[PDB]
This record gives sequence, structure tokens and C-alpha cells, in this order.
Amino acid sequence: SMNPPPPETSNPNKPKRQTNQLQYLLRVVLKTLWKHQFAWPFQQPVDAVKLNLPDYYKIIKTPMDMGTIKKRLENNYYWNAQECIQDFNTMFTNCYIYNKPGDDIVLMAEALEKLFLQKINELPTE
Ligand SMILES: Cc1nn(C2CC2)c2c1[C@@H](c1ccc(Cl)cc1)N(c1cc(C)c(=O)n(C)c1)C2=O
Repeated sequence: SMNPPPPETSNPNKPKRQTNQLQYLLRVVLKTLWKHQFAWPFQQPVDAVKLNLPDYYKIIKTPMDMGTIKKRLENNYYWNAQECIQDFNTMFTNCYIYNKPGDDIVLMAEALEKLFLQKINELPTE
């Protein structure tokens, strides 16, 4: 029932790049998804203690949320856009794995993912 340490958002040894694709992921993709009415359960790591979910962190081995992605974008943690796209896809896939199809949280995740996939389609050229 305990919460694990949050995902890594700072690593001096990890190589970084500030690219136009990563800048678009912060100013366009993250910003749009963040103000959505269904963003609030995805804005911070799942608090298994507060929500009384002792099985969450036994099912989910690669936790991810938009708060962690936001910090990784602000702190220039990524090497490329594909690394950030992988964090968003992991967050959505985590929601589908833990929860049952047709749950309210799955409907919320599916609406955010539809919006994310449309913004990712308009990813500018490197
Ligand atoms: C209540 C409540 N309060 N919080 C915290 C943010 C204030 C959360 C919930 C639930 C929650 C939120 C919406 C629905 Cl429709 C159902 C359950 N939740 C989540 C989030 C994710 C990704 C998840 O997969 N599960 C299993 C729980 C939260 O983070």
C-alpha cells in the first residue's frame, strides 16, 4: 500500500537536447492536455495511500503521469521527442492495464489520448 519514489526527473549524467520538437511537446501538447477537464487524475503520480489502492504499484511497474512529464520537459531531461511520446503512451497504457474497460477513468484517458494523438500528428520537422 506504500507509494514508490516518483520517476526520475533529473540526472546530470543523462545527455540532454533542447529541440523544436521537445519545445512543441511542452507549449502545445502538454499545455493543451493539462487544461482539459479530464486531466486532473493524470496531473500527478497515482497516490496509492490516499486512494487506498494497495495493488496499483504491484500491477504498474513503469508509473508515469503528466506532472512527471511536465517536470522532464521544464528541466530539459529528454534526448528526443520519441522519449517524451513514450512517457505519454506509458501513462495511457498504464490506465488501461490497471482499470477495467468501460471504467470512468478509462473514458477520461481515451479522450486525452485522442487529443494527444492529434497533436502528435502535427509534430514539426526537426
Ligand atoms: C478520486 C481520486 N482522486 N485522485 C487524486 C487526483 C486527486 C485520484 C482519484 C482517482 C480517480 C480519478 C478519476 C476517476 Cl473517474 C476514478 C478514480 N485517481 C486515479 C488516476 C488514475 C490515472 C488511475 O489509474 N486510478 C486508478 C486512479 C486519482 O489520481
